[PDB]
Amino acid sequence: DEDETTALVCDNGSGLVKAGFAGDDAPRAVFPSIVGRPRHQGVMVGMGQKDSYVGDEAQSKRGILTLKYPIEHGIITNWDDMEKIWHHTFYNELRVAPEEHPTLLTEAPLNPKANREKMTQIMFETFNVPAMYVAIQAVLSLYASGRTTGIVLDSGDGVTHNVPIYEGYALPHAIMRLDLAGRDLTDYLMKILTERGYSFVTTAEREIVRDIKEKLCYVALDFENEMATAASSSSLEKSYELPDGQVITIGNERFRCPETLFQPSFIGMESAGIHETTYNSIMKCDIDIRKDLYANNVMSGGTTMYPGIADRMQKEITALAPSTMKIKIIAPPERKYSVWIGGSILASLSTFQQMWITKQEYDEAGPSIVHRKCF
Amino acid sequence: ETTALVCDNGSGLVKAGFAGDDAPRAVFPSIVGRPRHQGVMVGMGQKDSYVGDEAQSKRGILTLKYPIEHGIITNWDDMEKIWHHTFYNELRVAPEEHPTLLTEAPLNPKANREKMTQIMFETFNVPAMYVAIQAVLSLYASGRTTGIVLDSGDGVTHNVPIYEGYALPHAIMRLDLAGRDLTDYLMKILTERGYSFVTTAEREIVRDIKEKLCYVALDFENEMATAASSSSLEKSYELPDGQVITIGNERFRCPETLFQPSFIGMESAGIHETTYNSIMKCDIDIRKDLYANNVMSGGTTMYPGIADRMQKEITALAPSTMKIKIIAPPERKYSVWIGGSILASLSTFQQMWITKQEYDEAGPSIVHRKCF
Amino acid sequence: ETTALVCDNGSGLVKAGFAGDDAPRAVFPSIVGRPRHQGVMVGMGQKDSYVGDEAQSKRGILTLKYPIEHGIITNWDDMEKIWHHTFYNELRVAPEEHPTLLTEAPLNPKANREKMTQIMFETFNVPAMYVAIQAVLSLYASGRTTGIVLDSGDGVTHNVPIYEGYALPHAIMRLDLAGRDLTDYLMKILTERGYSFVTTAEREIVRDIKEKLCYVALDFENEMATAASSSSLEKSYELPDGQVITIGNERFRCPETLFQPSFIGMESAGIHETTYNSIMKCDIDIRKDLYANNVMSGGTTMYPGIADRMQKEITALAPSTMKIKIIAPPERKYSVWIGGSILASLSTFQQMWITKQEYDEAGPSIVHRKCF
Amino acid sequence: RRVVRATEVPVSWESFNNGDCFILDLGNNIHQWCGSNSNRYERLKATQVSKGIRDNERSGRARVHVSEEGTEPEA
Ligand SMILES: Nc1ncnc2c1ncn2[C@@H]1O[C@H](COP(=O)(O)OP(=O)(O)OP(=O)(O)O)[C@@H](O)[C@H]1O
Ligand SMILES: Nc1ncnc2c1ncn2[C@@H]1O[C@H](COP(=O)(O)OP(=O)(O)OP(=O)(O)O)[C@@H](O)[C@H]1O
Ligand SMILES: Nc1ncnc2c1ncn2[C@@H]1O[C@H](COP(=O)(O)OP(=O)(O)O)[C@@H](O)[C@H]1O
Ligand SMILES: [Ca+2]
Ligand SMILES: [Ca+2]
Ligand SMILES: [Ca+2]
Ligand SMILES: [Ca+2]
Repeated sequence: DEDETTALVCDNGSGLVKAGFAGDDAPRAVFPSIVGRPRHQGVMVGMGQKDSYVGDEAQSKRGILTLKYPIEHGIITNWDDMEKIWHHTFYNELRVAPEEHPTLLTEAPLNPKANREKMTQIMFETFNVPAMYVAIQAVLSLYASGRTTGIVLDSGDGVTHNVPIYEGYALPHAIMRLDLAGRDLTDYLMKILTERGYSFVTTAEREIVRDIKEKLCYVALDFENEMATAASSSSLEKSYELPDGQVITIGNERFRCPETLFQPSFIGMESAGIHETTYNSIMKCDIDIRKDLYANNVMSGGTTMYPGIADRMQKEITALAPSTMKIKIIAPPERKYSVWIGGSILASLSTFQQMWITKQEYDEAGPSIVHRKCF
Repeated sequence: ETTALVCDNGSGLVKAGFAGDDAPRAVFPSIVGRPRHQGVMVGMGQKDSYVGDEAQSKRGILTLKYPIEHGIITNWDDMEKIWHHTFYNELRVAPEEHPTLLTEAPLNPKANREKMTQIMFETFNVPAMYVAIQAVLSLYASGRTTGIVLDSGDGVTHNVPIYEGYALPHAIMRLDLAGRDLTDYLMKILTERGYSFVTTAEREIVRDIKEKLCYVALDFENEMATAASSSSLEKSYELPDGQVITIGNERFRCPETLFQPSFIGMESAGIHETTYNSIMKCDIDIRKDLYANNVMSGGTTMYPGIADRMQKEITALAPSTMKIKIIAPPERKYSVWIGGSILASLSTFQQMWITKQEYDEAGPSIVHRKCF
Repeated sequence: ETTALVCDNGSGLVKAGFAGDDAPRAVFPSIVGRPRHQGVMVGMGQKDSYVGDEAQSKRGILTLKYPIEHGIITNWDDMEKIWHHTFYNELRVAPEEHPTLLTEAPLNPKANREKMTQIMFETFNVPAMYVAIQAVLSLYASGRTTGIVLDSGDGVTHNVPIYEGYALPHAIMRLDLAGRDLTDYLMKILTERGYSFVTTAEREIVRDIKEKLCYVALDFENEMATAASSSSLEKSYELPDGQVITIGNERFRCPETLFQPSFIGMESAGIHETTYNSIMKCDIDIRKDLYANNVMSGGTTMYPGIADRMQKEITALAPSTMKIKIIAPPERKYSVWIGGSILASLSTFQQMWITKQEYDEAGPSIVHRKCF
Repeated sequence: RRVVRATEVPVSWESFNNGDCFILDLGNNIHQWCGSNSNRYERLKATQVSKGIRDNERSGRARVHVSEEGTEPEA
């Protein structure tokens, strides 16, 4: 079997942070990665008025705060706020000292190098962990499914990337990355809600539009027939309740928002959809391995949690591929946390103990050890 | 009395002009642009298809498509748009008066030759036409009749041996990476410095960065060591949004994909040993001058230091009992056009034209018996 | 009590099994693969060297090297890997119990024989060993004691005259083209249809196209005429990506390189008249039987119509006062193994083994005096 | 759960349960059937046993198929 360990897995994704222990089946702390700062005059002295709020309490008091995401499309921008986020997830959520626990972290492919040196520098100098490893999210998602052969479409809040892996060997020349994910879908939904007269400008309103996107939007099987159905009748309209008591209704905007994933020309990008990105990701691989990669399409991330996206994906890949091929798409119900589940697997494997970047290796080699060890 | 035209249809850079000139009159990239947003300001010169350098000017509001890919014509209506834009807008001539010379890649399929014949005779109504090869005009521009030609343009790279002024079809080989794949690899290896380029509009900017700041390292590992240790080779570029990028060790790593295709995951051979693989396939008697005449042509031979690195790499794995020299003229990016302009302007070329009435009672099959 | 092993080490297809059997137990290609990308799925049984049909299965993500080239052992460590995969993985037996019979190419250098003896006796610790020749064992497979053998496998083509059950070393001749060069020729003549195969991974796909769809034309020029005029012989093939290619005149042009070597440029003779050249080098009085036993062997004799074309080409240029027949059994691609199985199972073969203790007080030199 | 093992079971639909994983061996075709309630470690063990029984017993002369509920092939 696999030996025990005291490692931590902390998926530091763009919208959410999922932190927990290696070997467990579910991450212990799931909370959105925001830092809130007050934009109003505090006239009541006392009662612990903090200068900054982090985590779920920043979601609780979001009306009187401006909220900032330090991660923007995978790249960490504000290191102080994201350092405050790791301090909150080490000390307040898990309630563990990082000095006697190795830490596994996640990162999208084709990020800049300086993210990896700065991540190494704040993990080794500030918290003083004894070990570190950083891994690709889609590799971890393919660890979650239990397969080895397949293409993983991992789509978080900032990054949507296609990674094909045949057997154990990834193909780095076929790695596709597109900056089209839940942030841009939320912003496009905020744009098209003005067609019914509902205005949303602030960051708490952006959180409310994120909630309505999670709760009502769905992927249509065919866009023009669904548009004709929505124009002809009124059965597709559904209602939603604001926290102040106002009630809104939405019709075609349920399915116009995720259609940006399949047609990015709505938000002005001439890059093609995720189905053609998957298709030419398969086509950039050499000729012998297309057969297995068609039948093992794996989706992961919260952005793949729309209903009906698998049928539209099956129809578009079945249209693009030749007709003799069988195309199978794997959409497990636990695909939101699959990056963390594969992280718990990879931290729990017995082979992995001779790939930890130790303290003395960092001390002898600088922050540049991580590019020679990880990936 | 009339003047012939030379039109070298490159895969990403088309050249055109009049015969008997020392330089091509128009050099412009072979693209077709189409608009991607709605034109709300009507009656102000909006077109449904921008073609040529005009599409390169307003490339931000367009999507670009290359009609020729990998040296082979694929989209034909866009190629008709390219020929119309050469004849009417660039050269500003009527096609009915002037004969036209065309160049094609080696090992061109016959159907493409017939289709170029059919649209050149029917649509534009030319009086004369002829089709030649890139590599033979490159060798004629060098003033030689026997030698190896490495034509590395934007789509494909070709190694063509030529003996007694004719190619050897058994030993011509096509290695399919060129400046498009170098541009895509530089697009890959600028992400780690935080600079993001994704769409086809900024691909031309990465091509300009590749043209202005690249060089072939004579030895790779000590160059990487000096790039890692010092900062004497790190240099800046000014993007047209005003932001200034800086590039260090990626200046020389991107030319090295020609010598190492495994950088882009291609399992095929590097550029130095495929010429060796071509030259063993030739006959044993004719190698002695064939090693001596190393003709380089194409725009991707314009890197500084590619000739000395090529000399080192051939001299390493060839036997040491013979002398290797490589020639590289400064005009080698236009040498196909120079060979065509010498060939069209001769006193023996008027009988080699394919006239209109010869096309009439033979159809598009007389090109199979006259351009050989 | 124990059973002997027969292991025919082909240049691109190695056969193995137990003595006394009517077919070899394992047929698999002699290919050693090495990975070309980095393994990010750690701990999941990733290997630094994939060998055999396992390398053929995951052939996209590997670079493939042949340890035997042209019937001669060159890379010895990979050849030991072929032996380790053959004994331990394929046959699933320990070499310490079973005697082993090997096959060698004709006119093998003696140092290769000594090293085959040394890695059989030291590394695997066999109790008995013997080496034998491909062509005479094919003649014993034909049930004859006198005849010519055209053994044309994947590396070379051998023409061996045998009289009174022994070869005649002045008259064995070698012609260096076989199905590997036919695969490279078919790789060349699919480029005109627009299909590109450039790396070693898809070379077996082209080999499968050659195996499934090829035939020998009895007459070539009329077959050109019917292929150019009609399209009755054009057939489709299904690539494992799902693209469907279509093959016309290239189905039968690929066998014709054997009869016309100038299709791929070397100046040597075709397969039909080199047998005439070999049989003129023999003595006169033997030739009355020596023409009559035309033993065909090797996997490149599997083409339909090779026997009728062989009969026609021999009957054209031999004198007309003598009858010619061509024999081709259906099991001639395995005939070397069938000969090894019958020779290893004899009642007189126990004294011809080279035992371990005979190797100990003689070293690696006793193989010359006993395998003779 | 931790010490995952394989056991030969007779070929019938009644032997199947949703909580474990199954490997159907039919010569040149090897089918991997995963339960809906099956966990991570026996899925990894099923994949490892599948690649082992392809590449060692059959030496790569097989094709490994992975399937779950509702996507059972015709074999
Ligand atoms: N100084 C330079 N350094 C590097 N690359 C250059 C330079 N000048 C031009 N190029 C590249 O050369 C290519 C075009 O050269 P050229 O005009 O010889 O090709 P072409 O005729 O279009 O191609 P092909 O022969 O494949 O049809 C482009 O990729 C361009 O970026
Ligand atoms: N049906 C077929 N049609 C065409 N070619 C075939 C066919 N079957 C096998 N071959 C070819 O025959 C060759 C293998 O034959 P064989 O096993 O006799 O060779 P070998 O023993 O490896 O070679 P060598 O005698 O040079 O050592 C390969 O080139 C293979 O492509
Ligand atoms: N049920 C749902 N329907 C649609 N979108 C969802 C759903 N659940 C989560 N999402 C989207 O997934 C994004 C975050 O997904 P996840 O990958 O789990 O976090 P991260 O992107 O931080 O790694 C959010 O932006 C949210 O919009
Ligand atoms: Ca994520
Ligand atoms: Ca050119
Ligand atoms: Ca053989
Ligand atoms: Ca169970």
